[PDB]
Amino acid sequence: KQLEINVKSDKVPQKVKDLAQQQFAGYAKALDKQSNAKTGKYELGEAFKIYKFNGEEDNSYYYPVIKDGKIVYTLTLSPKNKDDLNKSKEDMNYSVKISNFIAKDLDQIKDKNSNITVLTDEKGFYFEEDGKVRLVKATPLANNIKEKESAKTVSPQLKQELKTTVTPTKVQYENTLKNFKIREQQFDNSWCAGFSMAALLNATKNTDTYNAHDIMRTLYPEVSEQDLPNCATFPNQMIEYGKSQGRDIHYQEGVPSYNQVDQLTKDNVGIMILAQSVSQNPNDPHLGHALAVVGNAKINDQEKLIYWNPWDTELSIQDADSSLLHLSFNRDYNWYGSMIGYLEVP
Repeated sequence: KQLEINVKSDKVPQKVKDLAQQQFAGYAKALDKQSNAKTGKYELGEAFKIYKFNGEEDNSYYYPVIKDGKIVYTLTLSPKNKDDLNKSKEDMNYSVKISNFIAKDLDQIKDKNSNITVLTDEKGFYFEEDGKVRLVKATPLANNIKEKESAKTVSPQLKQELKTTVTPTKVQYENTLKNFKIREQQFDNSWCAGFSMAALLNATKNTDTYNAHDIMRTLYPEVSEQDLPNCATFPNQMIEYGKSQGRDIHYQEGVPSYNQVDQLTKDNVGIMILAQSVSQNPNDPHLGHALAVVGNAKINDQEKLIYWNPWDTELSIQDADSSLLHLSFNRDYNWYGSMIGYLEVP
């Protein structure tokens, strides 16, 4: 008599099921280490799926990660690279990611005797409970910040397709920026770059004075406090700002190698991730979302990157050789380049 989640089908590709089973424990232990948490008995709940209000099914699989009975994390399996968005669910390669994605939200009602639908639109993720739709996680982007609230109504067509349910309850190496710490979260502005730089600068200079608001204020000293949340940041500005802060920021194309991240992290050099939706043109490096690299790790003998999405209150861990960041509205942002903040030269 526990919580159930509505889905089109409970079927999952054998390939995905095996991956999740093989890696959940390792990913959970690594993130607990990062979140300064005491280990425990980890278990994999049943995978649920997410939907757009129009009935379109999110291309990923979400597994609840349970620790001593409580849902603490979510293991996400998504298409690994661009090339995979063209293949089928059975043939594509999947990356494995762990984070606290709506874990708290599911945990609070895991024993409640009802059902929910996990939904998503351009502005975030929602839970539909007892006919009511409520926001569970916001994903502000430079493109939805100044847009009106989308129609929060569950299409009659989605309702026809949701034919079953699943139950969430049904069952060595780490290298990071020593001073990195999440001090602020982005939830009502499009300052992803600012949030990332503030955290990186605070980490590489071992201080806590940097914050997204002040950085944006420095870039646009003439914009009102009410239009500031809508202004976006750009490469040229990031570089120019870092300079004033004693850092020689350089743009580097592609995904940095596991080894480069390992070295730069040991040198106490920050790396900001630049990503853009794959819905746009690939040969047009334009800022879509920015994140902060925190370090690297090896789980079950595979290379991983540890990073922080400004929208989260905790870190995330994912295959180092994946170039796709799966966000809301079933969008996949490609990691096209990065901003590496080296030390100025004498």
